[PDB]
Amino acid sequence: GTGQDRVVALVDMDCFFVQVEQRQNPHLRNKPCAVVQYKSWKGGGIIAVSYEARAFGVTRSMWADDAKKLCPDLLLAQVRESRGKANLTKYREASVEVMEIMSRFAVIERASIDEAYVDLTSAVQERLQKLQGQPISADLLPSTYIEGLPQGPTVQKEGMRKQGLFQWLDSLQIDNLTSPDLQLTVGAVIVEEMRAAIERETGFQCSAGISHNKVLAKLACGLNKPNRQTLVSHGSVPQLFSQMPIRKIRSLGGKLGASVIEILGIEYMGELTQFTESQLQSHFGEKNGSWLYAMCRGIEHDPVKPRQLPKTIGCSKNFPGKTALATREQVQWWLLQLAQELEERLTKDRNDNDRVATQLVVSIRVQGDKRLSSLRRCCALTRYDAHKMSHDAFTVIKNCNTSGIQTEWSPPLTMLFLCATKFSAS
DNA sequence: ATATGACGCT
DNA sequence: AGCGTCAT
Ligand SMILES: Nc1ccn([C@H]2C[C@H](O)[C@@H](COP(=O)(O)NP(=O)(O)OP(=O)(O)O)O2)c(=O)n1
Ligand SMILES: [Mg+2]
Ligand SMILES: [Mg+2]
Ligand code: NA
Ligand code: NA
Repeated sequence: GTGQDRVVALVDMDCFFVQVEQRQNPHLRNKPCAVVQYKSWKGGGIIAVSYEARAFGVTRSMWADDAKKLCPDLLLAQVRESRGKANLTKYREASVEVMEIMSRFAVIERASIDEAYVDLTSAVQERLQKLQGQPISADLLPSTYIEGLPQGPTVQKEGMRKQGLFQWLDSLQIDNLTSPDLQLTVGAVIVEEMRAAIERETGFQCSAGISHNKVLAKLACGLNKPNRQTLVSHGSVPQLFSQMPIRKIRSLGGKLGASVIEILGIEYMGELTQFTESQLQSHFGEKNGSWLYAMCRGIEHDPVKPRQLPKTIGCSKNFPGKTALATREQVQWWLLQLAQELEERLTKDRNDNDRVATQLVVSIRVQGDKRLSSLRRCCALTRYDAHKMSHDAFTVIKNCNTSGIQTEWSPPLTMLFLCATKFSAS
């Protein structure tokens, strides 16, 4: 097919953790500010950056002391620390605020703490029927960009936006209820309403992409951040993809996308069209090969999954450098700190969402291993009891200690991770 | 010494 | 089941 069957939107909050802190603390609003984790080592690690601070070159992962060199007036909000660890509860609860608003408009797939996909196909059909072929006024799309427009025969971005939108709407054929471009346009009208409700009811601004599938919706979202939304039509794909680096497409940002560029000797998504589906399958596998063949034409069939809640609840802490855990008592104490946070999050989850986790995953990283995880083990999660969860976690990992002195722990542990999974309705 | 969470591979 | 990949 032509991959125009659905209307799919991705809504992503703008500098989300910063907005959460700026709502709470109005003295941070409209200023270069960032959210920082910990403090002692180089001022802490930055994990979110306001757009005023991005202009100075402040970025994620940057040390706060280094960010202050680029932006001396940078304001910092620190992530909460509980039981010796970062605690992200404030941001999870703000995320729930947003997701429950989005859910009023259509079923959502929670894709991260700050973004969800929406399938608007049904909602579009209903608005199209409630409207009666009445044209769509530009006033209904006050923050929408039409990628690829304006085009053809002034110098301010808002003026450009309106010129593109006018061109788009002037060419739209509303007599055809099945026109994909009309469907996208109605989808964008709905997303305007959804974004307005989010801002009114939470104070948070967001951006969105509207297209026919997840990949295009995600790409569109980022094209005019912040506080704007972008419609990427099927027709816009050839020009858009002709200069689009492969690594910008969701799932091609790692080794697979590197192999595509390396093996095929290309750089842009549109260059993939010159290969047969079998060719791509030969290099990258049947699944990936078929996916790439469709995707480079703007076609992708990954459905918006109805999932509003995370399906796992985890707690993790790294122990870098000299802080690596080297004694049994140290491992036990931190496993308990993690287990205690997990217990309170699990208890809250059960009351909120009428479900219980049944499996506990335990993962550690050993000193020197660059892998995210060095070993993973599981056991039953029978009761929401921190001491039992930490005791069981130690049982399943205690043989990894290659030390003739049992009071010590070698090799030193550089990460502990506890994750509750396999939820069942309760 | 750049805390999570979903899904793929075997 | 346990590890690998990619994401935010
Ligand atoms: N690698 C990352 C990316 C994001 N996050 C957190 C902080 C972000 O505010 C929040 C949302 O991630 P994000 O959407 O990728 N970036 P953010 O919303 O901060 O700025 P935008 O570029 O979306 O406007 O997740 C993180 O902790 N580690
Ligand atoms: Mg965001
Ligand atoms: Mg995001
Ligand atoms: Na509830
Ligand atoms: Na990402």
